[PDB]
Amino acid sequence: MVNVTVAYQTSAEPAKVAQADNTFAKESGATVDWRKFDSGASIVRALASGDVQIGNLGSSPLAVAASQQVPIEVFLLASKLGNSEALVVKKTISKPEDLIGKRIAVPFISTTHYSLLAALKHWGIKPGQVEIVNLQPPAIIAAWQRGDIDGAYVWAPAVNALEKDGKVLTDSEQVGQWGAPTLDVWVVRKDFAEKHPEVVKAFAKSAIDAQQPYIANPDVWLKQPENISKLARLSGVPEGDVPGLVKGNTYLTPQQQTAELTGPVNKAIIDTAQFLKEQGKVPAVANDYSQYVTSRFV
Repeated sequence: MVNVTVAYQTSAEPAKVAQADNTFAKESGATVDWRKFDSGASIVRALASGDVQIGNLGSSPLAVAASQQVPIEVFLLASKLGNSEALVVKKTISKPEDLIGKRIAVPFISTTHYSLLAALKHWGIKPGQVEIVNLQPPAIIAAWQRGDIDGAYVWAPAVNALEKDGKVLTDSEQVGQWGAPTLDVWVVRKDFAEKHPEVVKAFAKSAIDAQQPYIANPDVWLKQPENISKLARLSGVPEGDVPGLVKGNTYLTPQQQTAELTGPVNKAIIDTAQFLKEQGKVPAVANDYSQYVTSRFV
């Protein structure tokens, strides 16, 4: 009997159908404790302490973890992040320079913290000119409802809660085009990968398999009602928001997973770590992160 704790996050993406279906548990034979985390920083800490063995990390928490030499490896990609996450601001904030003096929330060292700093740099705004406050997404929603913040760079469900009365100022598809793309990945502790490699392979298989029908034909996948309801439930968004969220990322074929895990992801960590160091968020970085990536489970 194998027990495994999987840290998941509130993305509405096609592999959530496998989570809802319990496919990984059924195919691996393991007892799977799916634990929801509000953002990636707390997942890194749980990975490091051993409380979580498989976790969904954004590329920015990944880079932080790898620079701290946490013994984890990316073993597949969840998605390439696009306008599924966005900077949403009070409607009176109409142009980037209106952000100066305003109070903008992000979860600390998340992909949207990283994307905010990259967007500010692109706009020629020093980060200190904005009151960047660190809040978890549920607290961001509550702070927005009470008018205590002027905006936030967030993912689902907070991005959809805020956009209902706010304005999108930029998004992570644009920030990627500017030269600061972000990724969503799955990582595994070394000791778990050593003891239970077939369980790790089963996890990767269940996620990759679940995304392929969407990749093959997004519109056909999105009109299957059970695909939409499973994503709405696990992410916490209304069903009407799911299609735009799903189409706000791109996903990988098995061939693309192997290709990405053999070079591109390493380069992504190198570059993400470097920008985080320039923004003063990590003290030291490396010129190579090949220890933190593997294709052997796909």
